[PDB]
Amino acid sequence: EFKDVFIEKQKGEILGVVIVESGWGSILPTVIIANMMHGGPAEKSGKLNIGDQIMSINGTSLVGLPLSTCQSIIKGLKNQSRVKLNIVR
Amino acid sequence: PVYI
Repeated sequence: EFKDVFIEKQKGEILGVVIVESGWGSILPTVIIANMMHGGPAEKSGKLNIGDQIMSINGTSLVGLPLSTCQSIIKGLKNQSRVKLNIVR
Repeated sequence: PVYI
């Protein structure tokens, strides 16, 4: 199920998550949260949990691009205070 | 595995 994730954190706290190519059934060509930093804003929030497929972050559509590209998308907003993601649990 |  789709769900708009909202991770309110501070700069210098990237997010704390690991993404990979969606090799699953491929419902949506995106990335998969294969890992998460149990302590950062990712685990603190709770809205984000391993086994979810992230489509777009703050507008940055990932549904289509490779893994390296997606990684760049997130690592780019390493100084964000609110991560608005649209993933599917 | 490089965390974002």
